[PDB]
Amino acid sequence: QFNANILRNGEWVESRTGERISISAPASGVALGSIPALSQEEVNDAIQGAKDAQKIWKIRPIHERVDLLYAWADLLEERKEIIGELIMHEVAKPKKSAIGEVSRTADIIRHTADEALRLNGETLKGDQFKGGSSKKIALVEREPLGVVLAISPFNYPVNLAAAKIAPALVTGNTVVFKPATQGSLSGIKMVEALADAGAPEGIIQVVTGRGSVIGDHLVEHPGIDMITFTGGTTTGERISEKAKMIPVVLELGGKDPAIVLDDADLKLTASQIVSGAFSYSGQRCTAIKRVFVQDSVADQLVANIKELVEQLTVGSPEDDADITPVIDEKSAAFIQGLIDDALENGATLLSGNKRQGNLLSPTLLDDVTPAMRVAWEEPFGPVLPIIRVKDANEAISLSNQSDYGLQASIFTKDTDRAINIGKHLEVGTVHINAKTERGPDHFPFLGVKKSGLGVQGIKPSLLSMTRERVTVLNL
Amino acid sequence: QFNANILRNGEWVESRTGERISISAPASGVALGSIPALSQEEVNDAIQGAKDAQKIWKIRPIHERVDLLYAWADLLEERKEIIGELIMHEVAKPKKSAIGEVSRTADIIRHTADEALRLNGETLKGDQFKGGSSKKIALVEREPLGVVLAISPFNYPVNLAAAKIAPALVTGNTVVFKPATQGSLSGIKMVEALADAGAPEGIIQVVTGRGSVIGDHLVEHPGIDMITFTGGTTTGERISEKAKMIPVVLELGGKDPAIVLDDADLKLTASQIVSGAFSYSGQRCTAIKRVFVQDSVADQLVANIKELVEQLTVGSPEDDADITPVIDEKSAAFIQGLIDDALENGATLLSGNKRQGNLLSPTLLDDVTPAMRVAWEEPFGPVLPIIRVKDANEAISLSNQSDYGLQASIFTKDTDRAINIGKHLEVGTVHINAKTERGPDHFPFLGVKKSGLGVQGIKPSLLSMTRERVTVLNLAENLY
Amino acid sequence: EQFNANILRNGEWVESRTGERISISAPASGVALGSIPALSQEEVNDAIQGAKDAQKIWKIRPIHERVDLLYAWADLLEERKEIIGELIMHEVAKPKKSAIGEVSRTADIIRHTADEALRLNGETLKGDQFKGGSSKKIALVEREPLGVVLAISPFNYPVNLAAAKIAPALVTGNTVVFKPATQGSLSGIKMVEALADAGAPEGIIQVVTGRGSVIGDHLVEHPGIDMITFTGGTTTGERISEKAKMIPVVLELGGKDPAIVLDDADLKLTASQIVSGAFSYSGQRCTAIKRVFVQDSVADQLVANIKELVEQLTVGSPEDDADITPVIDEKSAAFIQGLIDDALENGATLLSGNKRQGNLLSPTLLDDVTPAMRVAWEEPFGPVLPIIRVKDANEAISLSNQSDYGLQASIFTKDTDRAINIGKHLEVGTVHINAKTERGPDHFPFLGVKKSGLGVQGIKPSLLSMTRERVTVLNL
Amino acid sequence: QFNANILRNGEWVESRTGERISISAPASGVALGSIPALSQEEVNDAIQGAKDAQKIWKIRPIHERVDLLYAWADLLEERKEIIGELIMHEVAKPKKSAIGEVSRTADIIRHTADEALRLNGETLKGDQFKGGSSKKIALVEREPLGVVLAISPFNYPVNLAAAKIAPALVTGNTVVFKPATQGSLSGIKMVEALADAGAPEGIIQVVTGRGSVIGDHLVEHPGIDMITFTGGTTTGERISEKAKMIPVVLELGGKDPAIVLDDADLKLTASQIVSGAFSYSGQRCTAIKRVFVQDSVADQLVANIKELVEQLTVGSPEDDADITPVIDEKSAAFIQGLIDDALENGATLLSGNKRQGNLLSPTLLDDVTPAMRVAWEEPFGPVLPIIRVKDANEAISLSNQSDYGLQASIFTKDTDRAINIGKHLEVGTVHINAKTERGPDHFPFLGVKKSGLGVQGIKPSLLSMTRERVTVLNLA
Repeated sequence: QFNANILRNGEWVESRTGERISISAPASGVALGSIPALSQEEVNDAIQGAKDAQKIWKIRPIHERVDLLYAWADLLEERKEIIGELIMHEVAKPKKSAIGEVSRTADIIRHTADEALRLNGETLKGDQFKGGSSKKIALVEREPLGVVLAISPFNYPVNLAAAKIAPALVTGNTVVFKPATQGSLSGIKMVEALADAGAPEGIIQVVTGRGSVIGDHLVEHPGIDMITFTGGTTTGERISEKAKMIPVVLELGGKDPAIVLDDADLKLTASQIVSGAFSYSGQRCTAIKRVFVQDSVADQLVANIKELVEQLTVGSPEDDADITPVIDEKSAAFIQGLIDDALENGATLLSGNKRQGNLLSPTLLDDVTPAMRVAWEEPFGPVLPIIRVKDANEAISLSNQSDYGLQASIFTKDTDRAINIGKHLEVGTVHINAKTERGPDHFPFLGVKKSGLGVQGIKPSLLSMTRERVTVLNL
Repeated sequence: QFNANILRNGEWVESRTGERISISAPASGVALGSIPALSQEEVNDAIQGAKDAQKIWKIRPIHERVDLLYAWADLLEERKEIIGELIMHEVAKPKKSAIGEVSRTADIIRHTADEALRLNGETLKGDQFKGGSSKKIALVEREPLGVVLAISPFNYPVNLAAAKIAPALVTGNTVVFKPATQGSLSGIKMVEALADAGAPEGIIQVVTGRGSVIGDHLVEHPGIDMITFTGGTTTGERISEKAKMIPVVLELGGKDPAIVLDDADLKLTASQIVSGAFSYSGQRCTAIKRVFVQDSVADQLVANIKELVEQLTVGSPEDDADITPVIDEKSAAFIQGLIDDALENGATLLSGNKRQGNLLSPTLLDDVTPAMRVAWEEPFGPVLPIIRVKDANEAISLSNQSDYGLQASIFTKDTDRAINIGKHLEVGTVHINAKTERGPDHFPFLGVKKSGLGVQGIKPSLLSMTRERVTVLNLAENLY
Repeated sequence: EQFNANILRNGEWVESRTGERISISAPASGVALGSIPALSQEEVNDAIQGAKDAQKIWKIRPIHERVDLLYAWADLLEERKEIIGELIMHEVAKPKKSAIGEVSRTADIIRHTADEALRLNGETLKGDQFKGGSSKKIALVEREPLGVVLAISPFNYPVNLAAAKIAPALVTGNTVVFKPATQGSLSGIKMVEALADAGAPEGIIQVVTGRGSVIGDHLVEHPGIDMITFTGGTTTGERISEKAKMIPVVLELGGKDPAIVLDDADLKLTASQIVSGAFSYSGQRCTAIKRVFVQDSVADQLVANIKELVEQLTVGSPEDDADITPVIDEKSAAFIQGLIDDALENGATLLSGNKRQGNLLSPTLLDDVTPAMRVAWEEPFGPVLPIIRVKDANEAISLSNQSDYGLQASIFTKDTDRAINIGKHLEVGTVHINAKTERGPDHFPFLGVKKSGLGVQGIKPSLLSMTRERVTVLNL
Repeated sequence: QFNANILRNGEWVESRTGERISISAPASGVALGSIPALSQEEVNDAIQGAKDAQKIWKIRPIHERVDLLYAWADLLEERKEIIGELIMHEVAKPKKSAIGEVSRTADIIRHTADEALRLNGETLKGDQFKGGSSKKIALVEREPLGVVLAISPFNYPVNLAAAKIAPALVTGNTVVFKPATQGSLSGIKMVEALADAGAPEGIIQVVTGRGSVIGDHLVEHPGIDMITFTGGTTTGERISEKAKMIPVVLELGGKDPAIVLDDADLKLTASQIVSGAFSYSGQRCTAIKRVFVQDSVADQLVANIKELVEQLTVGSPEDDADITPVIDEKSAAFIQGLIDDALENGATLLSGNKRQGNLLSPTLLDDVTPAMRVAWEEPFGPVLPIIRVKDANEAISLSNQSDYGLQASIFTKDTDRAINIGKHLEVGTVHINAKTERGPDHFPFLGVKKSGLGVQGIKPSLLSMTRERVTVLNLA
């Protein structure tokens, strides 16, 4: 198997404490390896090292740092098959979108380097403001914050790790990197390649273990200058609460509404709804989790959707199944408990209320109501609920009633109204006539309300991991 | 003389609690007037009244929003006499400087407005990124965050209040506004204008009360979408820790250093320091608070500075004096304790240690050590410590040893070295051959470490009051 | 009362040295409105030099001072919108409220121009951003005025298209030699009377007058000129580009904007917009709907709608705000007729108009117009609107792009995604979806391709055309 | 040996005229190869072929365009050993620096493509200007100009070709390309890789022939939508005079001044000046070509300069000598004329005025005056004058009196002072304590006055080969 070490100041080490955590494959239950469970003291060592490595790192010329991201991305790509195999086993992701995770990461890395390389400064004259003297000029550059705490979830163990690391590193920051436990092995092998690519000692520090044990020690630590975090809303809110006096970026849970209207292409609506709701078996923060369909077209759409839900494969990740088993029992019983509240309240089961351990069949539900839990709570599994609506006004109200606000879809041939409906939605991104999604990666990515704080995507990521530095000359 | 009311939902009202708070002048102690003290009922009412008004405000044409700002600024200019003078009685700020405060704010508002109109969107095609879609276009725009809590200090009652309010309203947030209790009667009048200019009902809510009593409910209230604060560093800490899941902008204290080399113009350098440290009796966040002078010129710099300080006038704001009374007797006492510790630890008194009540003679202190408290602690009073240093490297070290990092000044004829030093300083803004200042307001403004959180200025305040709003379309590919 | 105008040079209000003048009349009345000096080749020379000498002292002025000049020039304009207003009404035969409306628009343009220059910012770049580059090098990129700007405006908007070129020139630190149209010099001068009184320094703004045919080529070829901005006919614009040398030339010329009308279009709006767009200021506008392409399917009820609205347009005098007022002159009217008379003879359907009493042409609608007819291509600059019936959008695009012009276009259809896609195939500056064509709002970039123009306009793009990159490289 | 065919519509052809032009290696006067002298009609086919192809090419998704540039650069890199050799023999460019030219070309192309990938549009809203409707929205993208005419010189037969071609194509223009006759073989090979990269038919056309013969027709052809030119000032002015209604960008000659002041670090200065002046034996548009030195430190600078100068290697391009034979005999004689004029007027010869055919020694000249031709005329050869200057004002004034305004250098310890001296200088780019140069290639590059028109550099090229396309949507 894979009994892994962690990177601190350029060497691969274990816990001094000698203790590990076991990592199995969620689909088969089979042993993949282990990771060190690090103490708070080993977390102090990581943080202090990175701090000291940053002072040398910020000084490196900008092209030196981008050359590193480049060398790292090249390495990730030729390891796509292998890092790919690992991811799919570790977190049960279908083989192809798991190999495709590594490629995409490499792409995010280079594009991130490229965009760093053209952050320019700006000059301002004093007198561009009334009063302001004719003879002073402000030179405004961009400065790294210090040490970045980057915490990533299970569902994109490489992509969500690198998308935080890379904009932090290329802008002169150093990183302390905490992968989700399920996902650590893939995080580590990603960092393996960053160091074979010649990364300097201490610039990237990996901390592993008991996210419930070391979690706060990381988030509250004085050596941490900024935090990037992608995960659940609960853990998201605790970080926000327990970090202080530092920039903090959060991308959290979603309950992305799909508003389907009178005059939608129902074939395309159906294809896009399914594809968005059932990708990686519902286990995505950005995904359709809610459909609000006008009554007149409801039956048509619901049959259109049911037909595609029946098409979907369900089985092994090594097979490229559409539906694969969810992450653990915690999750699988939570999903099942959501279908439960729905059924015993009037919901019509249109398809697959089946459960084979962690393998949960693609569940489609009709006649869902405000009264039901599945209407509001992020399941993180392969269950989709359909709500029947009188008009767009009802669809917007129920959209905005969610505490979530990541992305929304509008399906309508009437493009003008679709844009004006979107303005009324309280989310980061609206998608007209298409499924919600984080990519392509150069597009800003954000949620609001309880879905997040801060803005990601290539260039917003770089912008948030730096601050303005001003030198005012007096000619 | 001024028993102010507060604006809730378009109406100038009192508290249902019946209770007021008297505000007397620090220059003497004569009573200027009073301010409502609101309960957790009237605050939640304001937040509700602000949250609901923003649904209509946010859908207004942006051009209508800016006009309210133009109309509000003009009204303030008309009233620079009556309102500028309220400031000088309230926070005891020199008359000319006070009227000048009201002047700068209108400019700030109009320039804020002007920038709002140039807030363009951006478009992105999907295949601008590897494997992305040629037939997708993101319409990226800005969107208001919602209800902004604007908290401001006694420092700049009007200036620093409207500096938060104007960018917030123009981008289509509504505002719940908490002035400093002292400085409230000043901010209130400032608002009277915004309401006179025609402000829609509820877009600007004015809350008033003891701050130590009602401030934590405000900070943690789930109806607030964004906090912007300028005040004491202690209270900043509170806010950052008690808020969560919202943007938070804090502007906090400073121990701004001046570094003076051998190859420096000792007249200009001296003049900049006395201008920047002793302005409004040093009761500014951005102010030269400690000088690191090379000892080869220490004798010469200290002399230059001793002279100009002696030329500063001591008295009442009505009389436009250079040195005015500090805010209250608490502050007065804390400053004296900073002098006494320095002097007990072997510092040199160069100019007036004297004080008359809350009026405190400007104090020059030489041969100050890292051992003395005044070398580190922000006095917020008319005291200036000179610390003799051997070179630039030792001056950086100590400068950087502070928990503060707002602004700095490096004085030298050699400009290449000053840029090279500046890069090594953990501050937001470096001033070559000039004092530190927040102005001009279109310059980015930020402190690092314990000095602040986030960025400001005209443009950067606007961005901080907003978020990306992306719309992604399909494009047709073939008709032909 | 007769306004006997003088022109301003080097801070002084002067006459011609020869004393000779050009009389200027009301086109809608016949009455003399005043006159203008007529200047020698050598008075042109005294203006230009006196502007080169001024510019060296004006570029040094801090930006806020230049901005405060624009702001005070705008204020007086607004304050004078009634007198300047009424004058334009007379001098170019334009409705009263759109005369005043021109002045207000102008004072808004100036003010938005002033605040936009106030926001031009420098850039810094490090050497190693490009591969191989040095990390020690830092470029400070700024913007330097070009020097002396020749601003030439037409009779269309004698104030607005004059200032659209002056205000962005002056505020960035250029000086201006301003050549207005003869018909319109009076108003153009009352505009500069206003810049005079705001406190403009000597030599900053030089007015030159005289017939373009006389003094024009001298002005255009003059080595003292650093940049030209021109608004007028396609003929003159072409000539200017041919004669100008070694300098940025920005031109906005004629247009034959199509309105493309697909079958699924809302037809009461489409007609409403086309009528407002074709017949405003009686068609004498570079940006105007000058030809309609409509699918056969809906061709009949559209043309019926258009015809209804044409018959409600008031015709006559500028003082009573007639929708249609008399064209610019008889030569102007005779060109229009020859275009109508060609269409009539070549087989076209007259639906309305062809009435006239001298200068005052009634609104004219032409159905069944073909590519065989001149009026399908040639800019009439008059109150006539041809309609060309078409099988589908592919033929409309084709026929749109066959024209020499490419200023603006309008696409009327309920299918927005398609209208965008169709627009991308139109060789024009700006495509308007479900709306008429127009130059503004003024912050929108405004330009023609092909024979419609060269270089970009609109508030900001104007600002950039009248400056150039200045670059200081430091070795840290 | 290299009998080049040219590229039309994806086929490799000789001329229909049947005529050819012999190209000889300037180091040895031996035959290298030949090129076709096209007719006016072959130039017309070329223009038409690219006009057609543009309509399909402008349509391609941005990423596809970008992708071709990349494949082209990887092939040029792969090919740097053979193209560099060909540049070396065609233009007598020191071996390594010719290869380096190809490496510089690949870097410029890749970066260009990357910059093109980052061109984003902007949305403007109606009421962003006073009066504007709240309910409409302008989408503003960049649209290609059409067919670009790219004219390149001899001394960067690839880098200065590609710097034009690369951003033309990527933003969706097509290119008609006139390389210098001397250097036409390098270009053809540069283009061979582009075709090998899979450039669709007609997006890149190569026209070879006498600029004296085919140049005028080409520059005046209405199929041409833009011209970009690097060469002499005399051709540049001719081009600008003759072209019309299209954008034109010129990079012309220069006489780059080095100002050396009292506090100058004279070691660094000497170094910077000899490196900047004598690269490619002075056969560069940007290069220090005159020195204004304060007479207080003059004798010392010239000594330092002399040591380095007498230390430059003189010989064949194959041997990587610093000083290589100049381009042709015409050149060698125009240079001889300038030395003679200076000596025959008093100047001090401090280092060689010695020849072997076109192989000239680096000549240094002291005691140069504003009366010698070499004070002013661009030598385009290994000759450097030094002028004794009282103070900075003399330095400034003497700099500006020149017709050229490309770049300048300021040497002094006082960096504030070097900035304000920079301000008062009428040039494109001022370099503090460093030589003049075009690079790094993302930096804005421009001449003013007789030195240029418009702007180059990576991103500014992209902007100069496109224009705004507006689409106004209506959400009400």
